[PDB]
Amino acid sequence: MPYANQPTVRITELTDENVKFIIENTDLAVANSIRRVFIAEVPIIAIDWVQIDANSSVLHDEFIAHRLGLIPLISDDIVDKLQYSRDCTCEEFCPECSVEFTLDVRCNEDQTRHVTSRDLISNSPRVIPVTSRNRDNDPNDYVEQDDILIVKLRKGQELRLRAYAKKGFGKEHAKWNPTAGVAFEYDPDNALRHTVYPKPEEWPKSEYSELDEDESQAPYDPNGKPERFYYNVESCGSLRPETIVLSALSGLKKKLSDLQTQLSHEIQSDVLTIN
Amino acid sequence: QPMIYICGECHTENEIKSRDPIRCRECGYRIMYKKRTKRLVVFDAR
Amino acid sequence: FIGKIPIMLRSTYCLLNGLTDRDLCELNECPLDPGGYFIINGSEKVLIA
Amino acid sequence: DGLKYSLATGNWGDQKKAHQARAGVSQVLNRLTFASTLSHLRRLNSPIGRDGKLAKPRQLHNTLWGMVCPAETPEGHAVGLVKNLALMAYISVGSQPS
Amino acid sequence: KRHIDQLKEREYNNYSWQDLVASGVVEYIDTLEEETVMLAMTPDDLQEK
Amino acid sequence: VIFNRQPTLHKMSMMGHRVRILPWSTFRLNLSVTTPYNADFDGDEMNLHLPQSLETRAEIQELAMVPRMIVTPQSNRPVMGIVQDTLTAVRKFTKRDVFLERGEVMNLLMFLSTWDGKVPQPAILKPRPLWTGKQIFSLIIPGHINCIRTHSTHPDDEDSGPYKHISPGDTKVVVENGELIMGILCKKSLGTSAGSLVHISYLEMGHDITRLFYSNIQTVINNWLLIEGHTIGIGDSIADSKTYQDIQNTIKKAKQDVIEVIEKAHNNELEPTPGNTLRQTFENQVNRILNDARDKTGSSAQKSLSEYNNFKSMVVSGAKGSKINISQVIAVVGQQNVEGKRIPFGFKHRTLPHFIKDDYGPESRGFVENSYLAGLTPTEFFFHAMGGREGLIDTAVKTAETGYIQRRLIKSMESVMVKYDATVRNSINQVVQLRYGEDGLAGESVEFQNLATLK
Amino acid sequence: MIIPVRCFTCGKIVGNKWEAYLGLLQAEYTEGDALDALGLKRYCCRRMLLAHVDLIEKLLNYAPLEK
Amino acid sequence: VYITNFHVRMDTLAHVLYYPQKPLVTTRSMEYLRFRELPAGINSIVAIASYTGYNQEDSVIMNRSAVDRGFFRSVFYRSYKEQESKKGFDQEEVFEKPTRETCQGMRHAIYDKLDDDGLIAPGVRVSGDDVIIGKTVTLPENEDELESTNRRYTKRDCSTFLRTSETGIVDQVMVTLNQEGYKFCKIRVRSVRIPQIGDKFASRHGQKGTCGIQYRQEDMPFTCEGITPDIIINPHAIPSRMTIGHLIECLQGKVSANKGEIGDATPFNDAVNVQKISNLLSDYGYHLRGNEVLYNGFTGRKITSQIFIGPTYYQRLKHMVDDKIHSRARGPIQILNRQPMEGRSRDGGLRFGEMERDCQIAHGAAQFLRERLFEASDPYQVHVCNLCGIMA
Amino acid sequence: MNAPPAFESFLLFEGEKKITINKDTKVPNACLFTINKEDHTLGNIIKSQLLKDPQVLFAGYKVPHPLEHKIIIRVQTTPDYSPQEAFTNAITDLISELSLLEERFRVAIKDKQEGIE
Amino acid sequence: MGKRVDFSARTVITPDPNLSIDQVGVPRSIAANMTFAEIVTPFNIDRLQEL
Amino acid sequence: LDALPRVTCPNHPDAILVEDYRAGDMICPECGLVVGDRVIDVGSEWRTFSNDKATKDPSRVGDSQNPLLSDGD
Ligand SMILES: [Mg+2]
Ligand SMILES: [Mg+2]
Ligand SMILES: [Zn+2]
Ligand SMILES: [Zn+2]
Ligand SMILES: [Zn+2]
Ligand SMILES: [Zn+2]
Ligand SMILES: [Zn+2]
Repeated sequence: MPYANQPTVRITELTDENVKFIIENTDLAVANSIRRVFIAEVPIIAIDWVQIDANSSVLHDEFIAHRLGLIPLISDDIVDKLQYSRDCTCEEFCPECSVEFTLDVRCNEDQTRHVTSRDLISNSPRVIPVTSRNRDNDPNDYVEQDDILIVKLRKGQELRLRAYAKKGFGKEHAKWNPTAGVAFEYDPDNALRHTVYPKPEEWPKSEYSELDEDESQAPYDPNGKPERFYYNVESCGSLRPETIVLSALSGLKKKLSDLQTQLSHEIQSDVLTIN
Repeated sequence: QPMIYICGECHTENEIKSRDPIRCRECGYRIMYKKRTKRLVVFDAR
Repeated sequence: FIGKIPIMLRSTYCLLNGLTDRDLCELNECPLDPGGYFIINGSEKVLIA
Repeated sequence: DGLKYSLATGNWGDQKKAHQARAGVSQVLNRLTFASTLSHLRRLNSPIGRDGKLAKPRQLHNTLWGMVCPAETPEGHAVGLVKNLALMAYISVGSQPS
Repeated sequence: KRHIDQLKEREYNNYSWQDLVASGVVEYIDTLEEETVMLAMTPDDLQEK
Repeated sequence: VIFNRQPTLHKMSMMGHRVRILPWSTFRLNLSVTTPYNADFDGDEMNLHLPQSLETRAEIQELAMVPRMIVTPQSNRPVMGIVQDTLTAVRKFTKRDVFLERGEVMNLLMFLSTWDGKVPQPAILKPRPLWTGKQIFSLIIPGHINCIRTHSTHPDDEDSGPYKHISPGDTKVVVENGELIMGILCKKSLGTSAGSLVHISYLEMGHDITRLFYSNIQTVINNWLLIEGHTIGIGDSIADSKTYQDIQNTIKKAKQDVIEVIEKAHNNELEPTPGNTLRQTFENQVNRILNDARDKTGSSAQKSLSEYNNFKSMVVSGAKGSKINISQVIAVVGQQNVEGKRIPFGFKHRTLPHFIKDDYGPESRGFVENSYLAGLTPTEFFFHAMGGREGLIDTAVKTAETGYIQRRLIKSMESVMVKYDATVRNSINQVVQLRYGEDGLAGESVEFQNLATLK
Repeated sequence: MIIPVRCFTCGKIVGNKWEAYLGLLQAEYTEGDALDALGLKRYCCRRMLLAHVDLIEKLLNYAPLEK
Repeated sequence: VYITNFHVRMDTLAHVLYYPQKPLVTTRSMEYLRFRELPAGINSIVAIASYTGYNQEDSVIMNRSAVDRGFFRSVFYRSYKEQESKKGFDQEEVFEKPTRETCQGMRHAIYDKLDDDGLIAPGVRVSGDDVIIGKTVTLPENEDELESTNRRYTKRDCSTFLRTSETGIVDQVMVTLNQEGYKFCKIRVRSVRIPQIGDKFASRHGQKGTCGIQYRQEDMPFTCEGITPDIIINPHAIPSRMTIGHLIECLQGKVSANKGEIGDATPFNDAVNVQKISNLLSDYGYHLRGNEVLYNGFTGRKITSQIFIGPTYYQRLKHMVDDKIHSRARGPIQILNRQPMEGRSRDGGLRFGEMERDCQIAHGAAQFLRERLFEASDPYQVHVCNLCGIMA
Repeated sequence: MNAPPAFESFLLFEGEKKITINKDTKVPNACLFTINKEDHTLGNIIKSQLLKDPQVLFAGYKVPHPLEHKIIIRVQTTPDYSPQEAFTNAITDLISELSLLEERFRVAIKDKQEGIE
Repeated sequence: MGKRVDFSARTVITPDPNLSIDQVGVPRSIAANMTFAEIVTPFNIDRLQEL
Repeated sequence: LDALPRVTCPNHPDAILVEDYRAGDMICPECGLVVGDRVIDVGSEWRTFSNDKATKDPSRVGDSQNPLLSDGD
């Protein structure tokens, strides 16, 4: 339609972790809905079935199962071709809808052993390993760098289990969050008066509020509308930041186009003559 | 079929699998602790 | 022998008073546990002043 | 068996007759957190009538200062009757005056 | 101050609360005696006085 | 189903509800029904009983169903009104500085049930359409009920301000033909008041339309509150330097004045007050000074509050809390007492060993110079803990005694009832009254009225 | 009982930063600087680690990991 | 966590948190309690804000994604114990596999979960439909002459099964002999209680309250990093209750979590706590009294009032909703008077005493009154003689 | 265990339609859409695209209850243009802006940034 | 005069802003356990047959 | 009515009569079959002494006496 503006983007900054950008000339409802997709709708792989062969550790089993689900997983190369479990024709699991992990550790040593993310092995090809320590010429590598201490073991304890990771999205459980956090900010100088400051001098100025380097603090304009939203998406590490954004928009496109097909389905099946 | 029955501290099977009185051979303790089932269960990482 | 007196936990007459922190952990007993309550028939019982 | 019995039930003495007022003196040690236990062992009880008494042994006498807890008493029917010993307070074991 | 220096040293050197009482700087006072003392809240008040 | 709780203290404690099945395991119930059941969702559980025939279901639907239980025959007023956040949110929404743009008005219109279908013309046409808060509240009022006043808000100048020509002052609330003309709504307009909007609605529209009115006010005002927001932090608990100076100075003057009265008393020349011993004259006088001291600084702190104090916004709607709380948090807590007198001498002639023997000064015998915000000093804390007991103990006793007084009373009167010739008679058929209540009227249909002829 | 994978409030993974932290404190008495080097910017992620108590260490010390 | 060695303890009932934290704002007195060693709650990010009203009056909106990431999760253990009593002259109890062919019991619940010794083994999941121990009581023996044999003749059943914890897993099973010299067992069941609507929580200032709803991270209101609150407590809990201390603690906590050193909160000093804290928090970079600009999750718009947010140590309590629910259609009837059971533990029915009766009277709903007090607890038909009123 | 399975928050049921349209009984050229298993994310944005259009007289949405996954969208148009076509255009236009946003973001990434992969 | 009744239930209450003044949310498990006796009429018969 | 030992199924002789404790009912699997005047065993039922002082048990209308050592109480 003629009244659609088609927005604008600017990437301010990009790292292996963060992606920080500005969206301009669009609606808040778009900005807010797109921020919500970054959390909930972007799909990923995380452990979903844990089968415990032997567990002599001082942590109870369901605790091991909890810590273990929550650990992060690379998915970028494979999260797309993977299908959803319920949709897949197979009974239980298969190579085509899930990937398998195996963990086997025993404390035969006199010193306390730690159980870590590297000790967890993918029966699936090393296309989808755990996040830490793989093709890592990584300056983030410090001391142990176990990514997670699944448990500690004293001389005699042992741990054997199987796990099946599956594709799903954050609306269903928090283990599937593809974000470390999501900053969102709009109209930093409070031109539009969406908040009303009592004694405005008592508030600090963000890094976006510099435009009024002065201390005049918030010049008013009532003919304005919300424009130019600032973002900073931050990667949990399990999916690189730009891929989070591109997959979010596509998923949102997929969800919208589908609602259009059902709305079409109303005009095709049960001919739209009710109203 | 055996009913195992690991004992306290000795860390070995008691092995008792019948009506005879409970007491771990070699080890002086008389508390038992029936061993884990080999039967598979499952746990969701949700 | 005339009878059996219930000892109160970790008092001067209950063997736990002499052992050290590593030993007490060895006996599966908590080091921070305060004692000063009797144990009767499996139940831990405290007398109210 | 006699000490075994009295201390377990919480009764007191002859059972056949003596048990009218000095009832509830032993209790199972509550263990819900670490604090319940420390607080339980350091509890003290004033005996009282029961079911309807209103007077002055329920309010917080000045002399409890440094002795019994200001605020720390059951929110229930026995408010101010079962008290808890302050943090530093102590108790004499007593000995011969000779 | 010397008593405090002993309490910090107590981390390896032999010392006790009982020593502190034997110095006669601290006492035990029951509720009946507490009726007749003139007890002051803080060193601050007792000095500033 | 019939829903109940214990202790069932009056007929409105057990009322009919229609069930609606949901996920998770607690009975979820409407927030407004909180005050008739005296419920708090701090872990109070309630009880439900199901009827097993059409016959009892009919009887429940007609007699004990909740919407019919609005105006209690105990004192012909609403048993239930708009409470807590919504009540605070209504005050804040009705202030005539509140303006809404097309987008938000439509959403509020959307949450309303019995909406007419026609969208009202915004009170401001240019430069851009805006609807005032009163205007959108005015869609919520059912049919066309009418009431002046029914505010008695703090506002204005009681007794002589409305006569000061009626510079509309906006304070007083006026509604006409089902439209809110002016004013701000509060607990006196919306609450369990004798003349609240809610009481008039029950009478004019009928109980079903009044229930839709409760739902409407809450979903819509509540939805707004969500965008507007509300809170309370340390910013709603401090005042300026100058007020803080004025409070200390008022207290320093009053303490010197107490020392002055103690100096007069020890001279033996005070001259006692009628019917009292000289200590009583003295005690009555210091008590007058400390109370006057609390009230003076209390009136200073309420003045010193800014418009934006959320704490003042909760107090003014009458939602929760009051003027004295502001006094205690901002100003000075004041004389504590126990059994209606200042803290007794526990030890020999003293409250605590921290004082001198016989020291009638304010602090030494139980005056708290501090506010909850600055924190209490150690003695004040223990004299405050003493003031804390009298209330906890009072609670435990009153519950036992009143439970007994009520049971005995019901047990007497139970068999009395109005017969079909309308004389009121008990079980052995003796006449109690020739007409019930001496006029034969119902208690839930009466109202307060003024008799013109006593002019 | 051992530091949780991912901070409650937001999600930033945090168990990985525990072993690193005990090393930094041993090196320096700078809790401010220690938390900073680990990258725990915002304080929700910071309370997580700053307020943790590693009970596991005392717990492991019992001889019977065998029952 | 209530003592270190709990794992080797068959305490008849216990609750432990997954992740305890020591408090950010602490009293010096706490060092000598060792409350650092074994704490009882978590440092929540709390907002004292009004929001969607699911937090009105002593409830709270709690963050669901945080409970997913294990916020306040706990484990629950119940140890059931059973004894093999010899019980005198001619009877005996026996631990064994009950069969409907050989014993007098046949209760509807399933016996298959049991092992062949009558007692389950650790790891098998159990529920209110399961039997944990197969005890049987040999009784008559044969004291009914002549072939009144058929089947199930030798022994009655009385084995023990789950009423309460109507789901979980078996943690541990222990077989021993107690002081009588009888065979004795304790078997322990583990369950995991996720914080849900109806769990009672309380902060440290005496403000207890139930969890009124939970919203997922997407819906909470947010700010900066978007550090969405793990709880929203209603503003109305403060004013009439003047729990100002609760409000200072977030503020002290904000400085302590940020500066990185555990804060002091000991009751009596000259640390000018309101001012000195407000000045420090601002030097770091916030509104000096803690307010932050919040946005709502539903539409992303800013919330016009700034909202007081920051951490507070909170407590999850032992009062959890799934143990407290209850209901009854028709049940066990006690043949003392043959009206419904009072032991709720054994599927009871709630009381309808004199005061509830008195209200039905006060409504004037007589038909419902006869129903509750008769047909729906206790109806009976008797024949009486018309000449004289004796039921003989 | 009276808690619902988490998938049910978003998974469509086989006995329910994705969208339903009902006519208003009060005023003409109004319509009521029911969207099942879809929260504020879809609803808030479709409300805004409808408000953007100059021929829409009224547009709004309401999610009746938190516990029940469902939203309703009511729309009212001028006595000439049908509400269904406005809804069709509102998504299609929204599809167009988001596609252009995805295009512009991707090309923006195509800037000589060296950590794109 | 103070009898134990059948068809009784008890849980915690929590607030709910969406109910009407006289609605009550009832846990699904409690709703499944407690029953009402409808009598079959030649109108609802098809509906009750489904149940 | 003396002919029972748990049998009264109208259409067919009994094979089994399961006890559904929770419903307070007696069920007959191969048909539909309630028949019950339910008692979950009067010994659990009278046991309504609980929250009230139980250490002393004012409800104890039934002493144990331990008869299986003796005979004549
Ligand atoms: Mg209450
Ligand atoms: Mg209330
Ligand atoms: Zn598959
Ligand atoms: Zn052994
Ligand atoms: Zn975080
Ligand atoms: Zn006769
Ligand atoms: Zn049959």
